[PDB]
Amino acid sequence: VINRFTRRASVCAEAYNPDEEEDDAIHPKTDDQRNRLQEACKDILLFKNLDPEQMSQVLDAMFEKLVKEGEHVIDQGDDGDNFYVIDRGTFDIYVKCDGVGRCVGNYDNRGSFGELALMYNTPRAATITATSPGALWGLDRVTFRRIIVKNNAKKRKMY
Amino acid sequence: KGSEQESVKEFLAKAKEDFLKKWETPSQNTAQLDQFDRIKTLGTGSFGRVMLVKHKESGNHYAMKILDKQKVVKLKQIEHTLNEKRILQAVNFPFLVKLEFSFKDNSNLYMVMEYVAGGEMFSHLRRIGRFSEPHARFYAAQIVLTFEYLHSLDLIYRDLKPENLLIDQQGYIQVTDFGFAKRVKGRTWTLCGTPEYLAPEIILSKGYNKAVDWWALGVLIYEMAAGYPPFFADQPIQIYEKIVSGKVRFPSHFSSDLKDLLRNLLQVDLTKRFGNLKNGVNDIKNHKWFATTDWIAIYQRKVEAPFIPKFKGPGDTSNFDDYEEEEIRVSINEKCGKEFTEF
Ligand SMILES: Nc1ncnc2c1ncn2[C@@H]1O[C@H](COP(=O)(O)OP(=O)(O)NP(=O)(O)O)[C@@H](O)[C@H]1O
Ligand SMILES: [Mn+2]
Repeated sequence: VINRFTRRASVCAEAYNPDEEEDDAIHPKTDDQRNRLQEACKDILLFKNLDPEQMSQVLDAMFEKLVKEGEHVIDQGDDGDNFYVIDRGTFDIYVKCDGVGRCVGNYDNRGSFGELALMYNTPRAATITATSPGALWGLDRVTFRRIIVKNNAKKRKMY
Repeated sequence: KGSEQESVKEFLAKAKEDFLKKWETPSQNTAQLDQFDRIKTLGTGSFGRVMLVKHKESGNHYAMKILDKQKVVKLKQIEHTLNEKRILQAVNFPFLVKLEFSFKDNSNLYMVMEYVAGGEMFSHLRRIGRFSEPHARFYAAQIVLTFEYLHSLDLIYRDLKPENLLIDQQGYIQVTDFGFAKRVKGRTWTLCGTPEYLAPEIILSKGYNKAVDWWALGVLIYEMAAGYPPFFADQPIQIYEKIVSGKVRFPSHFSSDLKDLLRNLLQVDLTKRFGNLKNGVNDIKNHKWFATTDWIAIYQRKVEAPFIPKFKGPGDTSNFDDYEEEEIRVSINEKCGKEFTEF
């Protein structure tokens, strides 16, 4: 059975291995808006497996992205290393490609994208121009990886 | 029989002493671009492409992988790049593709590998639909011995998939692409490989080891024998969800031993995955499925391949798809030269 075949390329994130210092010692909870993420993420992969400890430290890692209108959060083709989340506002989806460049969707005070840049770098799948003013939530891949990696190195393994 | 047919302890002792030696002392600029005719692009990667080439003075054909230093630098995968060169030029194994020389210029990094007109197992696997357990097993015994080899040197290949498996003039595998090949003391982190082949420990940033290559083995054996990969879907995220869940179904034709050996290779609990237990690789060499295998013969390549590609003569570039030839010019200005001084 099955299908969907065709030569497959190789995915690769940035090089990394902790073992350094661990200095440091959190953005505005916005609380009400807080629930939005802890709910819009309960569907994301790299989030579903997290520990409450890792989850917690992860919500704060996400900064606040603003955009008025006619603005472009993510251009189709861009490398991008950030995972975003609609908080407020409206955004349309231009799958600009195949030859032409139509429209294909509507995000509004809900809906997230870029989950694939939390693992490695990869070409944005579509331009997401803002029909907003709206506020988005972004999270750097690096910012994210460090949180998880630093935490997992502490875990004792069976050699 | 099993793991008692071939005695390999003394061999891996010398192999290790021979690898540490060549690794610590490479070779730089052992060739020149203006010495090779860029016949045709055999494959395109991320940082470059592998073009068939012919030395003007030798009239010899080789596979040439080209890498845009700036892009490498751009994407920050500059380390694996150097490791690919150094590690590859440092190994020797019957099923490992050989490098002849290398060099660099103002814009690119050149690795000149032997040419394997056989093509990727992927081209044949996709064409032949799927292979018999025998045929599939034949290739497997070869990976198992290369993984044993490579791992004993404390190396992790990190990129097993039909696409990187060359079938030569005798029907044997030539592993290519050492882009993720890294030396590992205890464990590593870089998330990398090829979607349908990534183990669960890599996807979730859990720190991994030589046990992710064994997982890839269970996938490979699967795709060879079944036709399709065990974990497949439109969205790679849809692929990662499944790999992680780990649940898989088996073609009704898959014999009972193939199903047993894959359940242990595609074991999510790595402290239970075959190749990573107390007996290491031996559990694999003693599994029922590998009951009919002659390891000593396999190693010496003294076994008739169940399939040998159609091979004409010098330069045959038919076993390979076609690719958008896009000329490459060096530069009057060197780019990121201090970040590749080892090459
Ligand atoms: N020694 C070789 N002989 C013949 N063809 C080769 C050889 N090495 C590589 N190729 C071919 O060139 C293709 C691309 O080389 P490869 O090293 O895999 O590119 P890459 O940069 O690693 N991209 P990726 O494989 O997705 O990580 C391979 O899939 C083979 O088809
Ligand atoms: Mn590669």
